Amino acid sequence: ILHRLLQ
Amino acid sequence: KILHRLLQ
Amino acid sequence: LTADQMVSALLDAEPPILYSEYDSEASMMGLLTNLADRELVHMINWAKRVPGFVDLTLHDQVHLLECAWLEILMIGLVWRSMEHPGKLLFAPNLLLDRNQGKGMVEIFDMLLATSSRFRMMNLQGEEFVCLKSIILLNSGVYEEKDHIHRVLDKITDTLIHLMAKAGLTLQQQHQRLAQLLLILSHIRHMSNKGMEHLYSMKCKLSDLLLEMLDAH
Amino acid sequence: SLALSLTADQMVSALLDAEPPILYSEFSEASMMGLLTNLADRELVHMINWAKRVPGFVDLTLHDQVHLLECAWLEILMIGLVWRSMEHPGKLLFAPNLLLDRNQGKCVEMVEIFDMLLATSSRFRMMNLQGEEFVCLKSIILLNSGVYTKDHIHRVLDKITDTLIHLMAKAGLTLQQQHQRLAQLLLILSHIRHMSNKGMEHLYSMKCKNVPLSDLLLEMLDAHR
Ligand SMILES: Cc1ccccc1/N=C(\c1ccc(O)cc1)c1ccc(O)cc1O
Ligand SMILES: Cc1ccccc1/N=C(\c1ccc(O)cc1)c1ccc(O)cc1O
Repeated sequence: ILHRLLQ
Repeated sequence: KILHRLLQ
Repeated sequence: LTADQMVSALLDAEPPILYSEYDSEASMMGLLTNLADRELVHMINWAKRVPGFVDLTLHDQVHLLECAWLEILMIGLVWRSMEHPGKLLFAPNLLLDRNQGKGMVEIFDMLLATSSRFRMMNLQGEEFVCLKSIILLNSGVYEEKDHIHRVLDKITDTLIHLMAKAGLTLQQQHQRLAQLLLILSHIRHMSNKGMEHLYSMKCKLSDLLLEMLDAH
Repeated sequence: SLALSLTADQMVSALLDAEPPILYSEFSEASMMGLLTNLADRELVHMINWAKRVPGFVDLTLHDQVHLLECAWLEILMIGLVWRSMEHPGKLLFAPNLLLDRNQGKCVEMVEIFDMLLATSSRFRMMNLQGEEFVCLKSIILLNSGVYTKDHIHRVLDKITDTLIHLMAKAGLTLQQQHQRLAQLLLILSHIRHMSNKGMEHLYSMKCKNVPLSDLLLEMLDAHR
């Protein structure tokens, strides 16, 4: 999730 | 506690 | 980037104070989890506005946040709790004191102590946003990390630049600097202790928070 | 309080002269942890007497002295390790006769705490950390790690800050280079705190599974629970 939110 | 004795 | 340029960018990047759903141990802790889970979204879009952060890898950004997130929530908590002696303002509508701590009590007192330390020092907002950003960049720094070190040094220049303006002498700037940075050890401690408490709760949570936990 | 009426150079000398000696040791999981526990147990005795020689520490209550040591003991053991491991890149010099690589830590459920330690040592090496700065840092850990869990301690900490700067200005550091290096050194104390916390959990894990712990060593562990 954290990766997608950074993106 | 052992610390008490060691500290004195 | 000038020091004054530094402070403005950080000041303008600040996340909003979020509200709770207030009004047992399960209920209260349930509320803090709800709050933390929504704050995390703002934190993530806040980190992007932190100078240097966007210059890092996507993997590195993930690591830094996975390490520092609770530290950042906690220093946020302590800051907005400054003018509320003996209490913790988790949210404008969630103001709590020591005697509803309920395995929390030890963590509560530590947070309460950190806020007293801040108030004693008369911690300024400009200094706070500096500290918080240092936490994001420092807490997981241990290729080009050292661009992070260049930025860390910039933030340190900003802290000192701030202090010189408040009429602090050269000796007073060095001492205050150390005093602020030393507090970050405690915040590290509270965070670690906090993680442990949360690890006990998992084996009785937000899907994002769980992802943030197993990283530890 | 004599610690406040003390110059930077007199502070440095006082700390340098109080340095505990470097002890010697005596791999499976219990073998390695046996030697470390034994070693740590012996250093604690020297640590306690080192602390009584750290300026300002003697003015504190016995109860307070007990608290600071209980909080900082593993931090202090660890920054000691990291320091003497400097001249040995990729290595951990727990004792002169006990030099370990990361591969040895893998025989214990430990490698994560190894790497962090090795990383800290790389940082010190990269910064060219001096002995005078090391003894300052270590005393800072002693007085700071338990202070918020008391004005005397803050005034002694400030004095040590003055000393760290006085050293940097002596080594020819510019004004900007002085406060930048201070923050760099102090920020590493966050990591040592983290390593200590992660160390503690591993020791509580070891204590519930029964390497046998020293009663003094157990007394230190129970303080963090
Ligand atoms: C108080 C506490 C104890 C243990 C672990 C985290 C803790 N803190 C928390 C926290 C985090 C996650 C939880 O499930 C619940 C709470 C916290 C939440 C929001 C905020 O703005 C500041 C915070 O410190
Ligand atoms: C490496 C490590 C991992 C987990 C916990 C403590 C650890 N360190 C230890 C340690 C301490 C106590 C133990 O029972 C056993 C070991 C250690 C011992 C001596 C020393 O001079 C420095 C040290 O860091």
